[PDB]
Amino acid sequence: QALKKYTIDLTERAEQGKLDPVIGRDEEIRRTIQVLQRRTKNNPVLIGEPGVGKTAIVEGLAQRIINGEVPEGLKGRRVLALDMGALVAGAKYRGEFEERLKGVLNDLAKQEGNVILFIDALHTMVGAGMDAGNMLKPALARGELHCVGATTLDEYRQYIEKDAALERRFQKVFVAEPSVEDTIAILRGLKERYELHHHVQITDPAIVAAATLSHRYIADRQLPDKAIDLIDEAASSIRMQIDSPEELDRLDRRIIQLKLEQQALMLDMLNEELSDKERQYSELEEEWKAEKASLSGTQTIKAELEQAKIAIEQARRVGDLARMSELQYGKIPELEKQLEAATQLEGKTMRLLRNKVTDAEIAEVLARWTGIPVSRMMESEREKLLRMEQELHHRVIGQNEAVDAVSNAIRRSRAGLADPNRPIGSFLFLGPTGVGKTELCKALANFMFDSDEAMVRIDMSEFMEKHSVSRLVGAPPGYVGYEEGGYLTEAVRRRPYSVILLDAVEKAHPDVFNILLQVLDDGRLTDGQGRTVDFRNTVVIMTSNLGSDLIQERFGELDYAHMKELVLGVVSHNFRPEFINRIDEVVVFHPLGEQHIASIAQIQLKRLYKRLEERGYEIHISDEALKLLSENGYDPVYGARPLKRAIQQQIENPLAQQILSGELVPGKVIRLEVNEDRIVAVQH
Amino acid sequence: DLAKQEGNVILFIDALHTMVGAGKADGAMDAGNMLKPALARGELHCVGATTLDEYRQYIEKDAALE
Ligand SMILES: Nc1ncnc2c1ncn2[C@@H]1O[C@H](COP(=O)(O)OP(=O)(O)OP(O)(O)=S)[C@@H](O)[C@H]1O
Ligand SMILES: Nc1ncnc2c1ncn2[C@@H]1O[C@H](COP(=O)(O)OP(=O)(O)OP(O)(O)=S)[C@@H](O)[C@H]1O
Repeated sequence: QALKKYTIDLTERAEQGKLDPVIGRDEEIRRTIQVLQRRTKNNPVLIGEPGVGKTAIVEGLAQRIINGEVPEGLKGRRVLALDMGALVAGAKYRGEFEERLKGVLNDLAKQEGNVILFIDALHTMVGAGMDAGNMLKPALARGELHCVGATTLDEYRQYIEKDAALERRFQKVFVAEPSVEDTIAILRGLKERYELHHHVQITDPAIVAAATLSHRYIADRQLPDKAIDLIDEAASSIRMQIDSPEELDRLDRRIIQLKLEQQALMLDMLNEELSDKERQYSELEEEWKAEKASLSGTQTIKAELEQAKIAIEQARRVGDLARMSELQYGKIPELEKQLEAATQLEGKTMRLLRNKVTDAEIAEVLARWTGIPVSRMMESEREKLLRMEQELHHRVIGQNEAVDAVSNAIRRSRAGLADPNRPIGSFLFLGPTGVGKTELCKALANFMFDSDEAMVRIDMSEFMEKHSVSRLVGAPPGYVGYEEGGYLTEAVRRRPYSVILLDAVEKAHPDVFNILLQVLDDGRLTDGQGRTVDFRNTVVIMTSNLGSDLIQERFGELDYAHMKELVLGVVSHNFRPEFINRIDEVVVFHPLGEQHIASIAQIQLKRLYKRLEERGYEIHISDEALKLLSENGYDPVYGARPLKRAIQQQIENPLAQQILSGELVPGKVIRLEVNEDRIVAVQH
Repeated sequence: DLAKQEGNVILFIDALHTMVGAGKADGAMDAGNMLKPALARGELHCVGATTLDEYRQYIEKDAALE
């Protein structure tokens, strides 16, 4: 007829066990059971942030009607979830949709209030072509319909609160978003379910670490949805790593390599080596099959354990006498003890291993969701990270205080000791020009992301007027670029782990520094469209040169800390104490000596050799040429750039002059031997 | 016809940004309100292929399918 075609039951799917065990939520289940049992305004709608399981509340309502802990007025009801899909999908002719909706309402009236209708996404139903606003409002008025709604907080503002005559036939059953602890409980029930499904065993410290790390690092979505996502995705990872091994991959590639080599050689010895490696391959393959058979038997017996539990729940509802004692005291202790025998057998035989989900796989799925390096240290990465100063002294020579403070900050983030209310670090680099602020920050991005300018580099010398804050926040509502956010918040909400480099910060008007007060205090920055962005995982590096005369005047015969004190007073004269209180540590650079410039000359000549060698020419140098480049490139007030433009002149002008001249032959060695006063190439 | 395959078919939508609001008219279901149930229960194995700025424009304007 009508209530068979277009509606989907929940009480059948709560009876055949197809729905999930819904834990918690007894306050909101009780409030929905209240709102259903009134005389007017009888229809509730569930309104909450998207993800907290409004549909899960109604599925749990069906499970409590079946289990019968409801009051007597709703015992024996039927919950029919409504499908707009088929209803709209059949109506080719005019009025057929209203005919079908009228037929469904007549059969609802004929079922005489015994049916609780569940329309999820009610804002979809409100527009259907009168259509559905003017047709259910009779049954929404006279209390003969017991519709239950479920909608987002967003679409309840638009598609319902537009019209008050449809708005006040409903109730804001405001589903709260659960805290950490209720998320833990929900994950325990669904641990039971997903261990049935993905053939695994979820350790309970992985549940509490999944709850905490889902609350801390993902900030897009809403609990308890993200925690079930991390648990289910890590269980998927473990099922995949079981399903594949890698040792047999090495052995198969080795035996096919030696097989091709032996077939090419047909001294031998490789028949013997191939036979030994194929015996090793067959033994490991049989061990692989034995472990797969063991896990197969264990998960089939656990599935039979759950089928016994569903059958004993059938016996708890129905009430058979000997079936209760039979199922319980026969099936449960023997199956649980040979389950534990199979579990310790897998603890004996899993070598080749992992069939359980600890915290580490949760951390790996979290580090591949967002990008924050949460995971435990594989030893390539840990020895990579202990050599952090050794990784930065190949693109920054000198400047040890900087590399110390920076490497300290990165190490404090990767261990765990960081403060989750701040970014990792927030450095205010000072010092006169051409000593390596900007290349230190590019050295960080080259370490961390394996690319030089793969980082969010904001030029703070565009913000010389007050109205250009809005380039980085974005546009307030009802203006031009409101559809397109900022530049800072968008490119961080994409990739939460980056290095935001504020280029030469002292030029801007002080308002952008007020924006930075928000950022460096609490990692949040509400952009144009009214949403926060989690900056708790970046390294907001800000450069400057506010103490050039002071540092170039007194870095001699003054230690590091007192220099920091005196330049700290100078920056206090240029900034408000709000902003420089927020800073992690102002580190101070210093102008370069002669040997530092010699090393910089060596580095720049290395990249010049790189350029001309990928061109195809090969160049050696005399040490006297390097000494002339060191002596001409030295001056304090302009930093390490007179070295680069002296190199530019005294090599790149005559050398490019002669390479374009058709003179210098490819392949031969271009020797940069000095003249009496200059540097020139020769060819022999 | 994907339910009659029993999880055998990986459905590939290209331009997932397009799908939100495909058919919105006077009497419509918007094509996101017919895949929100089927995607909600995991019965469909859809694979999305969208841009990044099309993702800011089209899907995150609609959190229930985000
Ligand atoms: N308290 C809970 N107990 C058990 N499972 C829950 C709970 N909260 C959420 N879930 C699970 O979360 C998943 C989706 O929950 P839903 O409430 O259906 O999401 P939703 O409310 O439909 O969000 P939208 O905006 O409607 S898509 C299902 O797997 C539920 O079982
Ligand atoms: N300590 C250094 N080690 C290596 N290269 C350096 C060093 N200092 C400067 N350079 C070179 O000089 C350029 C970087 O100069 P920077 O010091 O970054 O200028 P800056 O730090 O922004 O100071 P200002 O604000 O520009 S005056 C690049 O070409 C580098 O190769």
